[PDB]
Amino acid sequence: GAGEPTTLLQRLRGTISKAVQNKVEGILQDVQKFSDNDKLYLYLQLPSGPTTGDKSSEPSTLSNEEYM
Amino acid sequence: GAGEPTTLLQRLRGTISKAVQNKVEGILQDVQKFSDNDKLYLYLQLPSGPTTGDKSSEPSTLSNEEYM
Amino acid sequence: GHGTGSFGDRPARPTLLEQVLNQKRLSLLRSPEVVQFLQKQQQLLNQQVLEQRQQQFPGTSM
Repeated sequence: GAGEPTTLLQRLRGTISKAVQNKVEGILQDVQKFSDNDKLYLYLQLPSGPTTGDKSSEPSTLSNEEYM
Repeated sequence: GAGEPTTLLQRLRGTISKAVQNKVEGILQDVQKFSDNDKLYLYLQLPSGPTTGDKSSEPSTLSNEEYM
Repeated sequence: GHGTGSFGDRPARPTLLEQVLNQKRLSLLRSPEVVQFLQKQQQLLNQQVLEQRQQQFPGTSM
């Protein structure tokens, strides 16, 4: 399965690997291959409870006093 | 390399693509293979070798502002 | 555990590396749907912010 000189963190620390950069580019073209908004709604359409705590309706006023 | 498959947007609009999901997990594990923090800085905060700004790129209106 | 508050980079300038990296960060576990939309959304708001560049050549005080 090929060789692997030096540590991984170091082997890469010196400089990004071509293979890595390649994969990255692929993903970019993947998502870009199709619209974002269009797919956004299309995906959500699937059954997975889109509610999610009513869009996270957590409390949060402020709470801060300093006078008397 | 033969056959006549459908489009990506189409096959996707009807259902998520196995390649898309699988691919995502592929790269995800690739980076996870090593420290996520140590690399996060070495990457996002790369030292930038001898590039001199892409040989004095000197940007202007490539991508920063336009409308909306 | 969380990285200290170090001011350096900024939410802008979309790139391949910054993509895979920033993606994983938001990924948390391994959600392709989220990392996908989020990645795109981030890139959008990224370009929006950060206005044009200027000269800015002050010279006062010590």
